[PDB]
Amino acid sequence: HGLPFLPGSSFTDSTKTAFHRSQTLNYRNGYAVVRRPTMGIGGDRL
Amino acid sequence: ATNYSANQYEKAYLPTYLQNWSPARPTKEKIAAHEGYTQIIANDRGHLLPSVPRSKASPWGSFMGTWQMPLKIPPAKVTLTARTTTAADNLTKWIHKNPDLLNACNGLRPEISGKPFD
Amino acid sequence: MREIVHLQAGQCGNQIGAKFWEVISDEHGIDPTGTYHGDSDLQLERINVYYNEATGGKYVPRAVLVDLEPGTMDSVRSGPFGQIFRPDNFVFGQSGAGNNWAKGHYTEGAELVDSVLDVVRKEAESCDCLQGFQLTHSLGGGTGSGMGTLLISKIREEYPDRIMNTFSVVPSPKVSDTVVEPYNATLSVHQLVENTDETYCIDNEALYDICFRTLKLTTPTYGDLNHLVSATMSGVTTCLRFPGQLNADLRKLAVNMVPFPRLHFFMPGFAPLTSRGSQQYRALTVPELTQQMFDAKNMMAACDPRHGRYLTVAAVFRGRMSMKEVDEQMLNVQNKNSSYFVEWIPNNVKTAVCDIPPRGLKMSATFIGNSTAIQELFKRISEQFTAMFRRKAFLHWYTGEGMDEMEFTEAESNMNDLVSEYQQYQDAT
Amino acid sequence: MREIVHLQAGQCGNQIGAKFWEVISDEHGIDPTGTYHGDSDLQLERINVYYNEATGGKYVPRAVLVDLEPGTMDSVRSGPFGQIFRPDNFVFGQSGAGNNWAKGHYTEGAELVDSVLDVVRKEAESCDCLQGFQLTHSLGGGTGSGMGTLLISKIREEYPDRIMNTFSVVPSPKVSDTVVEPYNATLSVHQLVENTDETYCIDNEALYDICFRTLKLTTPTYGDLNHLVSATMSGVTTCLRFPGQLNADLRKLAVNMVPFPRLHFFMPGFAPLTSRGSQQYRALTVPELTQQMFDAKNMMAACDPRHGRYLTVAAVFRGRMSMKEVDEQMLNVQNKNSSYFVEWIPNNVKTAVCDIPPRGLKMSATFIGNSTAIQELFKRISEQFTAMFRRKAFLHWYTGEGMDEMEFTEAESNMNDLVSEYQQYQ
Amino acid sequence: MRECISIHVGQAGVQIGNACWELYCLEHGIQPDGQMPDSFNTFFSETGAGKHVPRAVFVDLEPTVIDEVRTGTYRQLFHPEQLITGKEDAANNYARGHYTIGKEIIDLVLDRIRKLADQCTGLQGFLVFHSFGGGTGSGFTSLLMERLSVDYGKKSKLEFSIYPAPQVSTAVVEPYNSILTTHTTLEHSDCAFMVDNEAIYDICRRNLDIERPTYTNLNRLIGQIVSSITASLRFDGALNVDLTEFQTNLVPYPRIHFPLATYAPVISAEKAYHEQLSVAEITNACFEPANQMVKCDPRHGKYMACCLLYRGDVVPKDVNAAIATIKTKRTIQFVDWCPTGFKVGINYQPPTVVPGGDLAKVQRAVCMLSNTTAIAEAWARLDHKFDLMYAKRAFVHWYVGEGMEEGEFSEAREDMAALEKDYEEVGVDS
Amino acid sequence: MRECISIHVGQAGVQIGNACWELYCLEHGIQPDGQMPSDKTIGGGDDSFNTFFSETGAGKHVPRAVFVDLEPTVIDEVRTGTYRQLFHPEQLITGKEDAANNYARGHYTIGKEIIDLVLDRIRKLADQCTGLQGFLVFHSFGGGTGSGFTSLLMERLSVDYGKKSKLEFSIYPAPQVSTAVVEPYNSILTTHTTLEHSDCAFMVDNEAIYDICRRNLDIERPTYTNLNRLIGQIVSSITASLRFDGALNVDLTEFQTNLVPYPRIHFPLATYAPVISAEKAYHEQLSVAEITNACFEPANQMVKCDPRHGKYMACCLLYRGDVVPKDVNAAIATIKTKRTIQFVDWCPTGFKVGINYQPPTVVPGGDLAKVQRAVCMLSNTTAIAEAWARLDHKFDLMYAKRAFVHWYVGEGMEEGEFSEAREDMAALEKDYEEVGVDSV
Amino acid sequence: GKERFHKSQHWGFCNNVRMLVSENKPGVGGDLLYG
Repeated sequence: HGLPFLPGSSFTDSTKTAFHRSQTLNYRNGYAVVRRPTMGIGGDRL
Repeated sequence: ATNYSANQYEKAYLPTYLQNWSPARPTKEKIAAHEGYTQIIANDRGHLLPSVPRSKASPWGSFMGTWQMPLKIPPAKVTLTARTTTAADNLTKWIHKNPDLLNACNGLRPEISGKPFD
Repeated sequence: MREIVHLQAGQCGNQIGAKFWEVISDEHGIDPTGTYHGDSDLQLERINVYYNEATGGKYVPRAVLVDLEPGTMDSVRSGPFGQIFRPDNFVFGQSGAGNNWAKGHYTEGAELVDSVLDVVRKEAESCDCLQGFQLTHSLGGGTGSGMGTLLISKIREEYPDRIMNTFSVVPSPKVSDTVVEPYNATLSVHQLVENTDETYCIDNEALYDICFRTLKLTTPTYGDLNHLVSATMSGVTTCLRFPGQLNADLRKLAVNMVPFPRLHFFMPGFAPLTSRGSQQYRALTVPELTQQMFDAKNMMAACDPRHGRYLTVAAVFRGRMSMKEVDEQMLNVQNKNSSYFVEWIPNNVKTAVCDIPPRGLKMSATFIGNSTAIQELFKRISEQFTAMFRRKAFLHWYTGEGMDEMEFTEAESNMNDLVSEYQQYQDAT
Repeated sequence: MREIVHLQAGQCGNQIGAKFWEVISDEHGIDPTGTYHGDSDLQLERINVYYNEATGGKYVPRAVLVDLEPGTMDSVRSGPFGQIFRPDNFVFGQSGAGNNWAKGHYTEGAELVDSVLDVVRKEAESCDCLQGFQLTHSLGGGTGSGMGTLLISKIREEYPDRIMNTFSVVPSPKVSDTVVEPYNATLSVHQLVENTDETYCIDNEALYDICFRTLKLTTPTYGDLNHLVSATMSGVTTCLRFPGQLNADLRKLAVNMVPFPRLHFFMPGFAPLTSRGSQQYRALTVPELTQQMFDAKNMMAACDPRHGRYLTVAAVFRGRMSMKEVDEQMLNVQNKNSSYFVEWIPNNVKTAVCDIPPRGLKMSATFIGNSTAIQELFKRISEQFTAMFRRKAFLHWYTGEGMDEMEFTEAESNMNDLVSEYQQYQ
Repeated sequence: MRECISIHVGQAGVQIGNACWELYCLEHGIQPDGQMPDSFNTFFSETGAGKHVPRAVFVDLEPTVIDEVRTGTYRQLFHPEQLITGKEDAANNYARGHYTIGKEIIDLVLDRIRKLADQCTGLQGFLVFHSFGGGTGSGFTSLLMERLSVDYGKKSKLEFSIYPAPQVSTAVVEPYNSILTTHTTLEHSDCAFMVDNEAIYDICRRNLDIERPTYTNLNRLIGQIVSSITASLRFDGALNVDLTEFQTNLVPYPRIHFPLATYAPVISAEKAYHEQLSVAEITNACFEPANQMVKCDPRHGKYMACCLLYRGDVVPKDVNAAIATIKTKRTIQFVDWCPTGFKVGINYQPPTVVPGGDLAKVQRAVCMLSNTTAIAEAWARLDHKFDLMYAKRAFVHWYVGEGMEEGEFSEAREDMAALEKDYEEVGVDS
Repeated sequence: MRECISIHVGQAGVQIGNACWELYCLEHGIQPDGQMPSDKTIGGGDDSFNTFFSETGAGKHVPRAVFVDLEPTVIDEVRTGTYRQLFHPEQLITGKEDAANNYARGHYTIGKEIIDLVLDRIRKLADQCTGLQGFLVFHSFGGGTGSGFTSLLMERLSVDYGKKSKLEFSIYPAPQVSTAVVEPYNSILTTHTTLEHSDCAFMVDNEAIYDICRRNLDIERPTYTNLNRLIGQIVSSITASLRFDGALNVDLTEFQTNLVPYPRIHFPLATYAPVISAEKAYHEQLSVAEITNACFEPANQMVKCDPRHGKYMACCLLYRGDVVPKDVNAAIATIKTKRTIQFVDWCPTGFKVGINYQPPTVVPGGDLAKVQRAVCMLSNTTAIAEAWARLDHKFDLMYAKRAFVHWYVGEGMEEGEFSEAREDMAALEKDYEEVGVDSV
Repeated sequence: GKERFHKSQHWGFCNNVRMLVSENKPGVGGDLLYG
């Protein structure tokens, strides 16, 4: 909280083991269906 | 039957878009118009009339089985570029001498694109 | 004072009618038993356009339900709003139609048309100044097409000055729900072209495509496709029911729409339809109704208007809006897109503005287009009809009830001449 | 009023174009959700250049994220700023390109060009006065270079007098991240010659030569190399968004750069980057932004201007500095070192002063320079095309889509002309 | 209202009507003593004593098949005159079953149908279950359909039949019967769905893992096709289909009324675990020749019409999308003169599992009734085996000597020799 | 999306398939009975498995594989093993009598008997994929059904499926050791008839993988279980840009366009660098440039031919773990400066890089170390022109006296196909020669 | 109903006239508003 999004002000979490993508884009019966992401990369709670 | 075209909505009914990863039946993009009264080409109980020109093809549809399929089936893709003329000629003759494979219902729809090096 | 009588035929007409009457009852605050439970006083002023008053403050609809067997009206009665329909307005027979236009028109439907005419004459001689009749039906079955066109002919021989208005579920191009559709479709189009004042064309592939790419329903049902049809059904008759700044009834829409008497088949669309969770990405203003009424992937008709030329266009608006914005956009689209608009008509769009938006929305709009790119429907039906008819494909079923052989001939010549009439007014200078 | 509609293509475009919306959003005070939480009124006064309005007081970018297989946009959606994009803007196919140009240009891209040009046509006509587009893409790939040239080709025929920029990532001189690079990059510079208004060249070793030599990053990811691309995508477009003692939009830098219309390949830079322990050692004045715009080792293009002649020069400044001191140094570097400046233009340098610095910084500075030392980027791709092409190397992967052999001949020869078109002025 | 009168003729008619009626009692609430512990009116009719009695007539010429019904579990359900028996059977003979023995019993079945037609208000039509191979299923049944036409008129006369199998058969003299009954019902019948016992043997062996099945494993599968034809007269649906809807959409010509039958999601309860059974998976498997119910292959002929009867938890777009994939394949090829092709019907009540049954408990189902030109081999192979024995006058003395002139062998072979040309020319182009 | 249909054929293909599919179950969350441990999220949490695993309604994942054989004794411990509940039973096709090291029995007589049964099963798995990248083929040239029926699998794939991408892994026969006697007749006749029908073809041979398990790992006496474990760590690294998050993505289409320049030349060779033992990773730092150099090392190669004898036509590097995109560059630039590697004249670009974030997986009770970075490589070399010369050597040897030719002539096959499929290969020996000449 | 869907015959003929012959009959198994 309170740091600007400049290169160098961003910390990488080295403890993260899960990198899977949630399927927000799918096809159902030939139509493209967009689902809102409930979960981030690795299952992180958005 | 004939496939047709939902004019706005042909993209959901594209054959690869319905999970059918093989060769498929093409569709009619443009519908031709006609007017008047249509002649009854066939008499009662489904006989074709005598003087109506019947097609040369078989009545039962040409499905090529396994023991009916030709030995040494030609490839589906054959681009002739970066080839010698005699080798490309042998490939085209291989494609040519099997007219029964290329004409079936479940037949091989090949590709001959390009010109070999002379 | 401007009553509208409803006629539902076939199982398609019965299910569409049940959903439509549920929509109107929601709009006017009539509960599933018949008593008014509304909020405003505008809901109760012109309720007589649809609802007859009984003793004790009950409002019974002005609808006639017709079928050739009661297997659908069991299902209509067992629904939520099955208790509001009068028991005597149900007409049924003992034997079905069997997807046969001849049994719908001559053999079975002739013994039932007298009872239906008795009921509709009793409802029509109770209106103070009746405006006309609606028929909702399907061009694939036997009760809907055959008996429905028999009713249309016998209504328009007796009440020949009122308005006749049909919502027709014409056949779909990809998948046909009956092998023997195009016989019935040809033999019904040949009757509609003489005996209706307006006919809106509805296709189920178009309804599926709207409920998948725009409303984004994962599993739509017929109970949603009927909601789309009913929501554009009760938007062309709002100015008879609610106030506004520029009213327009069905006569005024017909007058400003059809320039020649044989050319009265229309393509509908409905503006503020928007997705489930994409409500926070879209504003709700008049340009955002215009760019979605006129979008060619919004028509309920499966014919592209970019193949042809808009003869006329109508837009019916609901809500409190600005006349400068409304007229500005209906001029602006015409000037920006000028190969899909004919030139011998200099302005093509008729605009009406009503006051009360639908219960839940801020604005709404409905579009009714008359184009010379609706002839692809008739050319495709003509080609499938000649393909089966030249070989006597299913012809014994039709011939065995006294049908002639010249009737298919005269129907296909009539539809082909109508096709040539459209193409003449497309190619006119 | 002067709107810019953004485009991004491929796995290079969707990695450049994801950080660029994380550097503009914090520049204007926009949360991960999308709402405005700013501490001034200049952060909201001219925000319509990039951000569409949504409902409820919420702002959405005009990004058209394009790809040929959506794997590399699932990672973009799961980041810290993945919910700000409208999900209808995502364009994606089923099977990709395989780093093949023709499959991206003729075969698979052409089945996906009509769905893209619905999206841009829905946004280019929802602007009050559109100024021009952008494109972030890489020439080495298959869908960056492949259909990303079909996009510029099929929108120059629909909006033919607006602005079309490209931030290219043209290939590299030492290590090549695709074998079939010289077929793609020769066939795509040939498209960009007659189809762009501007185009900036970016090599990825020149980005490596900053973060090791200058920024002193021991482990620089492509996060900190996309962050250098997006810190000069905003310098060129600042005077639009923020007030100035002297202004310069995109057109004015285009007017004052190109003397002839075939010569529109530039080389960027960015001045006030500094090392780790040397921030407390730094002097903070104006002539130490002129040292690092113009220092011949920190261009983003891996082409030293010591071999060449500066045809024109740009300079964009961010801060509240003095108009005597800005103009003094442009007199200074032109009149010490005057063997690197052409002779038939007597003042090559265009200047511009925005007022609102990047957050945490007291000043900043951006550069664009048009050189005859950039034709050597086009010589090197030629001999690695025509070595590879005279023995017919990979050509069956390309001609097997139906191409011609003489189409390779002109894209060689059109690029041979611009090599000798630039080479008059040296 | 919307009633149906089943008629079961022969041992292959009675033993199918023990597995059809076990389902209908159980699909509604009816116990096997008639008591329910109002959709049953299409098949049941309430007495004033609370006791539901079915609308059916069982006919046989031999007492050893119906006396199992009169002693078994369902002995209180059936009215004692709804089960008719003779004393001597027809003994694989067309002549005995048509002229000498069948005539002493034809005038008593039409007494029973006349009472069961006087209680139905709106009667849809009759249903016939018989076997071509037997003596009473082929001789007496061709005497019912002649006398039904003049007495009832234009009422619908559907029929189900056990067509002879290509290799296996019970009897020797089965090709004399299978020709002599096709000739004499060809003008008197509306639609004839056909299964044969050999192709259902190859489904219970392959789809279910029942090696060595029995007729009771076959009578239960046929009862799940009859249940899905009349499924829209009883349970609420979204697209109804009557019994009148089938003749008009599958009989393009009055001499061509032989469709086939397919019921798609027949699986075992160890494979319903493993696979999803969506609408497209079961639509695609109706058109598959491994799952047909006659050993004739539709790929070697042209389709003429189709009729899809969906049932369960189905949605209109998954019906519309799955059909349009069938219309794109090059292996489903249609005839020149049929450009529309299909009929659809959607019901809501999912299929009912029988205790002791074989199929799994499933949630969607499709029954397809398709008319094909590929049946032309089925008459041309049977025409060989009539011709092969009759060319040197074999078994004929068992037919001449009982009330039958000898000239009915030459005319019933002349007449069906027009039917082979009749199938041939309707698939020929223009 | 991104689905891949694995086709395993032969006893070699089945026993490699048992190695790979144990790796894929552990790599995602799948148990040996199909289920995950319960997903404990809202709805479907992770859908990464869709390239290899489908999903039913109930929460059971069934692989997209077909296991083919002609002897019943190999699949009957797949059917009654630990993983007997994972596989849908109809995916595992057995014959009744095997091909018996005959190409001719496996091509014309027994292979044609069984071809149409398994091309009905690959339709059903290819109509479940919304986007199919391409098949995979796992065979060995030596056996009957690994050479004969496998070569006819590719031919009827080309008719039905067109230009769909049909990769294949293979076990090329070893130079010194050999299982069988009749392997040159098999191996020549199948490289002749898959030549215009196959898209790409990676090769390893078992003798080279013997040289790594004994030497680099500290496992004396490696059984085929230890060789099949390493093959699964190459197939996983080819397909981990399809399932896990990457910095640079590579599909299964970018290998044919980047290692196959010419139509007759589709033969790249696999290599996998940090295959190391748990006593000797306590001492070694495994950087990004420390494992790049060890794909070019002739000891750590995975075929028994030295790349130094030939010219590198292209490369394809697959980096997997905790790497930097800058130290990938910092090692490739070094490799080009050595004169002990030699790129072919007409390839001045060379390379194809791929960077993936998910580190390689530890199998419980396996061989390798828990390593944090790794490199896979598929490189195409002119140094394979010495491999057919040791196969023209052992075909013309037993063919000039016509040994074993009666076992193929009476087995449904004419005899002129012998004296043309070695003449067909005779052009390929000079065809590898002219791309070995510099453009003077 | 939601498991059973029986349709009870409400309309019909008696004394050769059209009538609502039920007048005390269920819906789809459950009662109407007449209970």
